[PDB]
Amino acid sequence: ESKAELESLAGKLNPVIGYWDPLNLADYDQWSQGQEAAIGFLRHAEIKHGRVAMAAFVGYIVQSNGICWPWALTGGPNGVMHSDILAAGGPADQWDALPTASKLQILLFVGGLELWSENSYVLGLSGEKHYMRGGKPGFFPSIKKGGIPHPVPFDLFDPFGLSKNASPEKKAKGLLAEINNGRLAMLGIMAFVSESKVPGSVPALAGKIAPYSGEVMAPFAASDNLPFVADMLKSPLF
Amino acid sequence: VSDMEGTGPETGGKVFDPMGLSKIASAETLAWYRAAELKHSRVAMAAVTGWAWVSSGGPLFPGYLSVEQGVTFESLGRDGYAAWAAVPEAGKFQILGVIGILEILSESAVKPHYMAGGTPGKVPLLWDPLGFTAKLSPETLARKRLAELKNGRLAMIGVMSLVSAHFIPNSVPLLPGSV
Amino acid sequence: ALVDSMEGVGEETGGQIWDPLGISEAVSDEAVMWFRASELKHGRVAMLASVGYLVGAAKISFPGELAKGVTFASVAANGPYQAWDAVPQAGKLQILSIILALEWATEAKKPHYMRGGVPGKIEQLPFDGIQGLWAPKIKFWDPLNFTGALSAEQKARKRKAELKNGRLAMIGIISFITGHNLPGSVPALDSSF
Amino acid sequence: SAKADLEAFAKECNPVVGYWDPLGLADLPLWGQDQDAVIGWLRHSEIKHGRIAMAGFVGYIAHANGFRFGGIGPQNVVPEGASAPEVWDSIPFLAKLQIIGAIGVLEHISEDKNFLAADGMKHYMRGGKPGYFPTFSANVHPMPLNLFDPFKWSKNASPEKKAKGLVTETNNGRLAMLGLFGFLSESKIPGSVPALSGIIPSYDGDYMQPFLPTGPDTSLWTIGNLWA
Ligand SMILES: CC(=O)O[C@H]1CC(C)(C)C(=C=C/C(C)=C/C=C/C(C)=C/C=C/C=C(C)/C=C/C=C(\C)C(=O)C[C@@]23O[C@]2(C)C[C@@H](O)CC3(C)C)[C@](C)(O)C1
Ligand code: KC2
Ligand code: KC2
Ligand code: KC2
Ligand code: KC2
Repeated sequence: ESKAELESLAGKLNPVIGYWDPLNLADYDQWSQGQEAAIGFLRHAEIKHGRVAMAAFVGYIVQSNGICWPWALTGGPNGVMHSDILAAGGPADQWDALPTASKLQILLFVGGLELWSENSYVLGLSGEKHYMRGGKPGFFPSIKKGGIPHPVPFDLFDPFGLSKNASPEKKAKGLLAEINNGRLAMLGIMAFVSESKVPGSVPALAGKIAPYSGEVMAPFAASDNLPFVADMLKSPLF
Repeated sequence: VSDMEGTGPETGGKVFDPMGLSKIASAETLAWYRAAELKHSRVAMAAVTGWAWVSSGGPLFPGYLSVEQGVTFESLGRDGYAAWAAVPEAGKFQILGVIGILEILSESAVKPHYMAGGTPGKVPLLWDPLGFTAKLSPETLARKRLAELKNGRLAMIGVMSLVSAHFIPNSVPLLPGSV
Repeated sequence: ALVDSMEGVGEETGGQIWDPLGISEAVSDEAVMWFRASELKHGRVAMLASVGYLVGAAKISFPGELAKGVTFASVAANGPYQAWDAVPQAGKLQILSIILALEWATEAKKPHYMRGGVPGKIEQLPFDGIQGLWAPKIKFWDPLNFTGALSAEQKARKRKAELKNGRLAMIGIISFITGHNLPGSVPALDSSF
Repeated sequence: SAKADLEAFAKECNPVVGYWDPLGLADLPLWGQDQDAVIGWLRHSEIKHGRIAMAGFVGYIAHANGFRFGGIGPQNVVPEGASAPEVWDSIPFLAKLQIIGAIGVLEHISEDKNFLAADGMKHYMRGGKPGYFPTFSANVHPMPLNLFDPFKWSKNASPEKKAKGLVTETNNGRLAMLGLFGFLSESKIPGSVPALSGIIPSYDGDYMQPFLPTGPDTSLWTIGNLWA
């Protein structure tokens, strides 16, 4: 995009404010590929943080209320039940109590999705380009059209085609709602985690978020026997 | 000096010469400066790589160093200075003498001399016996020469950090006090 | 100058004659022919000696006896340096006599090298043309004619290689002997040789 | 250009990735030969490594799980329940020597000008098809079957189908390389391939030394064992 279009989108997201860049991060040229590339990267970062944050907000609400799945997570005569992962503690403790294979495969599945989004050939095959090259800032390409060898049932966005045949006006309105909901949901999820780590940080939630001891920004806990994990966790931090 | 290579985005496209040593440098003096820089950079790259491999824990040379006199590659130890102290004086003299022969061949054999209008750092034998950097175009070759200069400048600072950690103990962080 | 028209010039000294002291510049051309002949003879003798000294240092010897009482292994036992002393006298005399025959026959060729002939080109059949003397025509160099398969440029390159290897062996054999004499003078030689 | 052919071939292997040469080995002039010869060598090496890796993967499943012929043979000396690392170690020294020697003879036939010229083909580094094993039409004794397609099931296959087959060969060979060395790595650096943890047993010894341990020196010939 350009700064003018970014200002217009800000006006459409909140006409009272309009553009709000106190740091002038849009003019901050990072990656040395022009203001258009920088604004594209920032827009994608906002959209992706928002998507992950709203998803994690719903996940935190669902997991913190004792709504584990009925089926099991590990397989064998001694397998970690999802109920055991629930009983591990609060949601962050559930993640830390996951098996190492579960953690690795979750994060690597997400990584596969991320590189799939970042590749320009698949984006061009699905239409549009990389978000730093004029494409739509936040747009996951089609795992079907990319040409993976086996035919996948569904794409990641809109698997059942419910937003299909949407009005273009509804599409723009939906993207505005996506950005704003993500903007608020980032604060929501970080407020949950901040209440978990520092009690009383978010005054409204008092006694309603379980405590947590380990670092939340540490995907692998002490149970994860992998290279350097224990040495990394040896020294803690606020 | 502005048209001598080695400048990059790290300086900002300009020459890094605050003390003004380039002002008092002629063409021959500038060629000498570049030749010394290239030699020191290459030596420091080799020295850092060797010291890091030896001290880090990499698989060092199998077998004996001296069958008679009973000195072994494993027995020499992983401290760099202690290893260079315990290696035989014959071996030290041999390394130094071969390096000296190569230095004198670099000085004399390359007849268009880097001081007398030649390319600094053009040691003819000791480069690319397998011909890897033979088909590279001038642009990528200049890029790689700048890479040589940058990497080796970093290597010089690295090896001086190593010897500072060995001499002035607890001097550099990320170097255990012994060495 | 005759010094400007030889094969010994090599890139190791640039594309230029290696005469630091001007010895070739302070002499007439005849001495330059003598110099080239002696240089090549020295180089070839030196590489023969160098490979022989390495073989002696490795304690490698033929299966058999160098005389009726001594064994090849026995005379090689002490080492390459004392091996020549331990060789029997008659064998030393025979080596010296055959070398005398070689360096007399090669000298007695009338094109020569000092007086209008190629220096270093030993006549391939030294003992031919000698009246009342017979030899089996085993030509001294290339008895089985390897260099015939080469072109002129190939053998010119190999003559340059000959000069280089001969000079290197000139250094090497004296390195061996000096290392034996002064211990540690040439650190690459173990106490075995 | 050979690099242009390798460019297209990479797109066929995976159009999402395309060419992936972070080391520029195609550009490097190995042995001083030109880019065409170097790329021919690299493609031959890729296809051969892949072929041997897939054969090795199926051999791993056959041996470690237990799949042996019946009768007198090298099979009779390997201990029962022996893992895939130990079956090679347990077959006789002469069995190892003759297996490697037969493989060497096959490769000598592969790179020989004789068979390649009898088939109207050239060496892969000199304008030939990388990874093509010639028929034994120049071997001295007329040989019944050839290595590739011995029953000649692919006598009439389209050139497009053969090209797609070579594209499948390269990818499957690379993947089989990864899996076979996963099996190898799990036995010497445990917890390196997460899925194989607990499946592949540990092995003490040098894999890459072919003749260590030297193995039994038995004499399995029965009818006419005069050489013992
Ligand atoms: C906070 C603090 O205090 O931190 C401390 C800790 C820390 C950071 C560790 C420190 C340090 C030391 C450091 C960082 C030292 C750095 C050393 C460095 C940078 C060392 C380079 C070696 C390069 C070599 C040998 C390359 C050879 C390369 C070769 C032979 C080639 O190029 C060949 C070739 O490529 C060509 C040209 C053509 C291509 O076709 C490919 C081929 C292969 C044919 C300090 C200073 O103490 C500070
Ligand atoms: C992020 C999403 C995700 C994807 C896209 C994905 C895909 C595939 C595919 C296809 C490509 C296969 C073939 C496959 C196979 C197995 N998965 Mg897997 N998986 C994902 C997630 C998890 C989690 C969280 C766990 C898990 C597991 C297992 C076990 C072993 C179970 C056992 O222990 O009995 C097996 C055999 C559990 C485990 O323990 O893995 C070691 C476990 O907790 N997976 N998984
Ligand atoms: C955690 C995941 C996640 C959440 C929770 C979430 C929520 C919301 C909300 C609720 C607040 C609204 C209202 C909304 C609306 C739209 N989303 Mg959206 N979304 C998520 C993920 C993705 C991805 C991956 C894509 C995507 C898209 C679109 C488009 C398409 C417009 C078009 O077709 O032009 C519209 C209208 C796709 C696209 O192309 O966006 C440019 C696309 O790739 N979304 N999205
Ligand atoms: C290249 C040089 C060379 C040539 C061309 C050459 C030619 C001939 C010919 C033909 C023309 C005959 C017929 C002949 C005969 C004998 N040679 Mg003789 N020889 C050469 C070299 C040596 C050396 C180094 C030794 C030696 C010896 C003997 C002995 C042993 C006697 C014994 O058993 O004691 C006998 C009988 C050894 C020796 O003198 O032993 C005391 C001994 O060490 N030769 N030798
Ligand atoms: C153990 C080894 C081995 C394995 C595991 C293996 C697997 C596969 C797979 C399965 C993933 C496919 C799909 C496939 C396909 C083709 N193979 Mg291959 N192959 C092996 C060995 C050989 C040999 C020795 C030759 C050969 C060839 C061809 C040709 C070319 C046909 C033509 O163009 O005439 C095609 C299409 C011949 C050739 O010329 O290759 C350049 C040839 O000589 N293969 N091959």
